[PDB]
Amino acid sequence: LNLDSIIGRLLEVQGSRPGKNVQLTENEIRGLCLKSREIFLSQPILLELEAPLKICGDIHGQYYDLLRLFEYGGFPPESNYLFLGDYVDRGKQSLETICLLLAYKIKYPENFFLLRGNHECASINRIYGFYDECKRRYNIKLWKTFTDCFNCLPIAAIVDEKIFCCHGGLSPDLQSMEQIRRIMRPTDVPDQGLLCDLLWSDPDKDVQGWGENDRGVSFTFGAEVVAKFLHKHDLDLICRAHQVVEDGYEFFAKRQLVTLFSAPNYCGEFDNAGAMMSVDETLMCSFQILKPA
Ligand SMILES: */C=C/C(=C/C(=O)C[C@H](C)C[C@@H](C)CC[C@H](O)[C@H](C)C(=O)C[C@@H](O)[C@H](C)[C@@H](C)OC(=O)C[C@@H](O)/C(C(=O)O)=C(\C)C(=O)O)CC
Ligand SMILES: [Cl-]
Ligand SMILES: [Cl-]
Ligand SMILES: [Cl-]
Ligand SMILES: [Mn+2]
Ligand SMILES: [Mn+2]
Repeated sequence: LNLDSIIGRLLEVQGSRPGKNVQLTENEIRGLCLKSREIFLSQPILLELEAPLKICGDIHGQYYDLLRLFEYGGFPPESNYLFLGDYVDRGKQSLETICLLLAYKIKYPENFFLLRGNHECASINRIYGFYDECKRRYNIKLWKTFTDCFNCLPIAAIVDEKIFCCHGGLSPDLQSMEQIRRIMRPTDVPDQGLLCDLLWSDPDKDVQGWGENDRGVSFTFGAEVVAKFLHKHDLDLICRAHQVVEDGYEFFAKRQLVTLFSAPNYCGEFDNAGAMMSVDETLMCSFQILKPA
């Protein structure tokens, strides 16, 4: 596995007009999946990380916006990174996006971290773009290889015992952190339960307790659910993604929860910005932003 040649070819399109492809070989991508799969399984499903680090939200195959994020925050390993999921679907270059993230995960396994989003489930990315991109530019056998790799991704992370990070949000079945550590890998994403909620649920300011979710799966939760959860587990903040927001970041429940979305001009329809959160040594949060077109 010529990791440096793979990374060099991926960063080579820096400065080009967005849309230009990086077509790695079939065997190189297969090696990225298998090797990163081993590292995911060797590390806990509930990561315990330390600040300072940068946290990014949804990317959704917007590869040149991912390159802009590294230009703003520093290419690895100049800064520690935690991504919250949703690397494929919706966008035009899911392949370049996930390949660079897997390559960086292999080269810097203890300074680069990737969480699982709801689009890292096979039933979702079969419909919303990644399957068609794999079938067109490679083959469906490689798509299954990606799927086997996604099945081993960690699902949550706690930064310095104070910031709880996951893709979606909280769960009515989440009573102990040990419930997350007991989840065995590899695994598919069920249509209900704790693992489903951590990848699907959303906060809602017009809901008391647990409500229904407009996505057709999981639940919504209100501000008091967040406050009680933080107090019970001695936490300061819940950091999640999952929802496109106009400013790229959006606080909730008196700045006790923050939503991160790192894909500006989301799939050509929205005029949103993309945000990346910077956590310093004292856990103070600031933002670097890709402003909309
Ligand atoms: C792992 C496999 C698996 C998945 C399931 O659980 C399937 C569930 C039971 C049923 C399917 C039909 C749910 C699919 C969702 O409805 C889709 C993915 C969805 O969320 C569309 C989204 O637009 C909903 C409808 C919308 C109300 O939410 C938003 O607007 C959020 C917005 O940020 C967003 C997004 O999806 O992130 C947008 C605008 C987007 O569509 O890209 C088990 C079988
Ligand atoms: Cl509530
Ligand atoms: Cl900025
Ligand atoms: Cl500006
Ligand atoms: Mn999502
Ligand atoms: Mn998303």
